[PDB]
Amino acid sequence: KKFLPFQQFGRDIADTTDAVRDPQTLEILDITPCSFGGVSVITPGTNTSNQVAVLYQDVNCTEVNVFQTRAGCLIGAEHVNNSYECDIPIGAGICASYQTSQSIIAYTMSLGAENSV
Amino acid sequence: AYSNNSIAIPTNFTISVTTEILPVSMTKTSVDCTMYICGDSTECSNLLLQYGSFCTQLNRALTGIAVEQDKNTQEVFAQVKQIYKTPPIKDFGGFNFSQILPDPSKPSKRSFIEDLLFNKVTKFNGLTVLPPLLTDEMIAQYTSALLAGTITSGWTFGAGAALQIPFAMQMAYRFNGIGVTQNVLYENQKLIANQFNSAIGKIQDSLSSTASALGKLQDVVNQNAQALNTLVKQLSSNFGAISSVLNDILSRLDPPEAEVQIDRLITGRLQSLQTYVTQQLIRAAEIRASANLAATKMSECVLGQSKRVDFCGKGYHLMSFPQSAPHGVVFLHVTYVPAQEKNFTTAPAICHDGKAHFPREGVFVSNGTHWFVTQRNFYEPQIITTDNTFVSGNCDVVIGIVNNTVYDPLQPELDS
Amino acid sequence: KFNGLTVLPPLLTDEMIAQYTSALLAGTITSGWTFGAGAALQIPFAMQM
Amino acid sequence: QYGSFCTQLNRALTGIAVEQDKNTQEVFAQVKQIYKTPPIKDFGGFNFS
Amino acid sequence: QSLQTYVTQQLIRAAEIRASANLAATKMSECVLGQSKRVDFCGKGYHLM
Amino acid sequence: QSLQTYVTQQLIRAAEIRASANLAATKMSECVLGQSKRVDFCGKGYHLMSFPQSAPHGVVFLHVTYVPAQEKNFTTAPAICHDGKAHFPREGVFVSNGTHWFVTQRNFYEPQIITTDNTFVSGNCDVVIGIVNNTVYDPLQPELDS
Ligand SMILES: *[C@@H]1O[C@H](CO)[C@@H](O[C@@H]2O[C@H](CO)[C@@H](O)[C@H](O)[C@H]2NC(C)=O)[C@H](O)[C@H]1NC(C)=O
Ligand SMILES: *[C@@H]1O[C@H](CO)[C@@H](O[C@@H]2O[C@H](CO)[C@@H](O)[C@H](O)[C@H]2NC(C)=O)[C@H](O)[C@H]1NC(C)=O
Ligand SMILES: *[C@@H]1O[C@H](CO)[C@@H](O[C@@H]2O[C@H](CO)[C@@H](O)[C@H](O)[C@H]2NC(C)=O)[C@H](O)[C@H]1NC(C)=O
Ligand SMILES: *[C@@H]1O[C@H](CO)[C@@H](O[C@@H]2O[C@H](CO)[C@@H](O)[C@H](O)[C@H]2NC(C)=O)[C@H](O)[C@H]1NC(C)=O
Ligand SMILES: *[C@@H]1O[C@H](CO)[C@@H](O[C@@H]2O[C@H](CO)[C@@H](O)[C@H](O)[C@H]2NC(C)=O)[C@H](O)[C@H]1NC(C)=O
Ligand SMILES: *[C@@H]1O[C@H](CO)[C@@H](O)[C@H](O)[C@H]1NC(C)=O
Ligand SMILES: *[C@@H]1O[C@H](CO)[C@@H](O)[C@H](O)[C@H]1NC(C)=O
Ligand SMILES: *[C@@H]1O[C@H](CO)[C@@H](O)[C@H](O)[C@H]1NC(C)=O
Ligand SMILES: *[C@@H]1O[C@H](CO)[C@@H](O)[C@H](O)[C@H]1NC(C)=O
Ligand SMILES: *[C@@H]1O[C@H](CO)[C@@H](O)[C@H](O)[C@H]1NC(C)=O
Repeated sequence: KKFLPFQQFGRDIADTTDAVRDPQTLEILDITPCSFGGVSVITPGTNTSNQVAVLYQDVNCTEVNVFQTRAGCLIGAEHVNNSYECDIPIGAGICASYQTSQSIIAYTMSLGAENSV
Repeated sequence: AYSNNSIAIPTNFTISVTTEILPVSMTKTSVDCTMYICGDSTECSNLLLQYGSFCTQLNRALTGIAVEQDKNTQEVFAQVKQIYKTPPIKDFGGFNFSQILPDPSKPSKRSFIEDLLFNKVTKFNGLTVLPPLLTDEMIAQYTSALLAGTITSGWTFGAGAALQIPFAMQMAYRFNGIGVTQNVLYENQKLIANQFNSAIGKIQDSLSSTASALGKLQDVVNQNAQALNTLVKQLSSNFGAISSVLNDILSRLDPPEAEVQIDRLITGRLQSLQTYVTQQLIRAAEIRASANLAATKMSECVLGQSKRVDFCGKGYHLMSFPQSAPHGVVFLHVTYVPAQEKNFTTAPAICHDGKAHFPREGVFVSNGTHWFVTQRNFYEPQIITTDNTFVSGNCDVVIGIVNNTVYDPLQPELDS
Repeated sequence: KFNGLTVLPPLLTDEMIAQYTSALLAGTITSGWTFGAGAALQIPFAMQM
Repeated sequence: QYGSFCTQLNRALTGIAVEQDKNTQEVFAQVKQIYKTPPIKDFGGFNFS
Repeated sequence: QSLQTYVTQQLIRAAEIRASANLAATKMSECVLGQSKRVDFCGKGYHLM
Repeated sequence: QSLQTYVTQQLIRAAEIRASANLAATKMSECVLGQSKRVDFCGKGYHLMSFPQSAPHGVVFLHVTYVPAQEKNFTTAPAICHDGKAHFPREGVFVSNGTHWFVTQRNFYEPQIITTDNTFVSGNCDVVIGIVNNTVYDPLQPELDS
């Protein structure tokens, strides 16, 4: 960012300060707020397993068998190839299920068995 | 130009492609109530618990809207069990779907018209947008399957397993569905394809010219922005406290008076979230009621030929093609419109033997000198025969009957 | 009646509502369904029935 | 000191007040041309007067 | 709080009127501009017009 | 404030249930009391009939549908030539098993012989794309000559 020589702070459209000029070094730092989000718990029924996978919504996994996804950071579930139907929804095309020696898996879901007519 | 004996019949038609746009989901959202009201303050959280369940009663509600927006998008688009595909060959009788079928070269496989639609439509205070369960890539794969099923197999993929048909015969069943005889297509097939392909052209230029056409979709995005911008600006309001800034009440006063200055800010920021959640719950119901209509048009319009007047565009409905948009769907309804009418004299019935004759499928007309029977929605005059007419009664019982020769095709054939 | 309260008028006043119902009714009687689909096509009312 | 609530309440009631003219327009204005009946009421015996 | 009550009531009411104007616009499209094969939609009986 | 909240949640809920009771009334009027041509409105398939059953605070429709369940590939043509004039199927489509031509109803394979009673005519074969050549049997020809 290039502030004018007398501007000391920089503001987002929401009137929230998003940059500042270091008063001992006339150059501008971005402020990015400290990372937060929902902690979501993914489970098959307790009539099936007491395994849980945890999704930390909209974090890079750095701030927390660990997967970066467009929904957030998914932990305790293993990424896989085979595209299944959705079982538990997760976001951004990802779903999770409990599958075979059985663990929670995470995958981009299949829409349906393809058919050139 | 009404009279007791005049009818106008169309001598030509125009295949027209109309655009109809519906919103289908909101921006999903969860707000952490406690962080919105009392962000980075345990001293404020200690007071927020005096109000009990309101904090969760609001999170549950916003969860209800967010979980529903993926039901709305599933109901509209996931109306198919199989990802139907077209062949690499494009022998659709002359019908040029290239502008609405996928472009495989782009990293999301949307159509050309879907890129026009995506181009025309556009914080850390507990506020968090959640991604949709279906990415615009998977929404675009469902609309491609619905469209490749429609083109290769007519309505049949909605009823059961897809049963292929030639597209020039599918359009003959369509034409038959609007009460127009199958030969009106096969004799005009290269005209009807050029009318159709011209109409698909006009739609691109209409979409390219302005953003106002997607106004329904843009308004849904605009209202979620206005209600988040308003929810955020209400953090800065005093509500009758000495300040809005929570750390400044937690330093310019001691606890016994800070508790009342904070209850001012909690009572205002809680009235601010109860207002936002109420506005959103009503708004979300306005979009559920639109997603249920888009689902209904996708079933009755795309997956079939609707007979419901003006439900599937102006004119007699032939077929329609679903295209995605950000938070919405677009239907391209193809409709037959009767274009160029001529007046004829007409009569309800005719006399040939004192018994009265009536048209099986159509109406009696005369050019002035000769009487004919023609299909009701297109001028194509048959000479009047015992093959084209049925009988009842006698010529005294009907008001407005006229006399004319009926050809019996069996007479020459018996004499020969 | 003065505490900010106002009733804005409708955009279509009831004469203009009644011209549309006249047009819809006159179209229905003199041309069957054909005025809904395209340019209207006259038919004798007993043939429409 | 209550901030936006006033502006928001005026907007919400404006949003309703505009919508009442969308409703009336979409019900009645389903017709491009104002069709009219002839003076000769020969409707096959049906009396729409 | 007495305006946030009234505007909540009016937003909930206006969506119920919206839902009825959408029915009335659909009846005018399918029932008046056409003939409805949908049973009991356009009054009990076989619908003519 | 806890009542005005509950009563607001309830007024929005009752609007969500009113919108469903108006769908249930429509499904009962249109496809219990009738047969519905609307696609997927009353079950997947082509609609035959439905049977209303009650449930606590609701209704359950048992929609009975015709699902086409086996199929065969045929060759087909939009029309056929015979006397140079072009013949089209009255109800149905033309099909061939690979050696003979038939006319059959579109939604179920039951073939008929091609006849001047199962077809109608317009124009000539120079106007129509994809037309084929086959006999059309006129049931009058034997009935005159015998
Ligand atoms: C379908 O329409 C597209 C254009 O909308 C055709 O593709 C164009 O073909 C012309 C030659 O006629 C080329 O000059 C253009 O560069 C092509 N444009 C694009 C974007 O491909 C296509 O050939 C048409 N197909 C049929 C069967 O008519
Ligand atoms: C009304 O229709 C008849 C039948 O088409 C017209 O008479 C035919 O006219 C053509 C030329 O267009 C001649 O080749 C035929 O020999 C005529 N056939 C018969 C059986 O007369 C007639 O001219 C038309 N009348 C009007 C008022 O246009
Ligand atoms: C249609 O033509 C027939 C003739 O084929 C008319 O019948 C005649 O009517 C007159 C009285 O108007 C009698 O004098 C004749 O004896 C009748 N002849 C026959 C064969 O019936 C009939 O009236 C005409 N109808 C119309 C509506 O013009
Ligand atoms: C249509 O029917 C109405 C009756 O419902 C007719 O009105 C009557 O008209 C006669 C004269 O024709 C008067 O004697 C009566 O006093 C009228 N009654 C009423 C209630 O107005 C009307 O005139 C008929 N119109 C046509 C064109 O036949
Ligand atoms: C196509 O269908 C026709 C009619 O069913 C078949 O021809 C008949 O075959 C039987 C022997 O299996 C003969 O007895 C009949 O006389 C035939 N009828 C005619 C009109 O020729 C024909 O064999 C079928 N083709 C195939 C490829 O199975
Ligand atoms: C601020 O002080 C540093 C020394 O610590 C000096 O190098 C720098 O040039 C000074 N900047 C200004 C704007 O006076
Ligand atoms: C943050 O996320 C990006 C992917 O968008 C990734 O490249 C990067 O390595 C992540 N940061 C860390 C420190 O892991
Ligand atoms: C019908 O309209 C087309 C243009 O869409 C025109 O080329 C054609 O000549 C017209 N045909 C008749 C029979 O008027
Ligand atoms: C039809 O209208 C004309 C006047 O245009 C009239 O002379 C004739 O008697 C009427 N016929 C019938 C059966 O209504
Ligand atoms: C149908 O398409 C094929 C190409 O797959 C072509 O060879 C054939 O001549 C076409 N026939 C007609 C009637 O268009």
